[PDB]
Amino acid sequence: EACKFLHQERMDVCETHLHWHTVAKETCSEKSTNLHDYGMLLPCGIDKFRGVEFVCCPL
Repeated sequence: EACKFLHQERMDVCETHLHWHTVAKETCSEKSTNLHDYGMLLPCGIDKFRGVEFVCCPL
């Protein structure tokens, strides 16, 4: 098993770095992996974003 690169965004709300970091961490965990790195997508407003791309790696 190698690491998996994933992209998740949404079109209904903008959210903070904390929210997106939380999403990435929890998504990796749901797939039996640990988040290693991530970057937000689609900066919105003054301090928010509309998605995250991230790399989940083997436990």
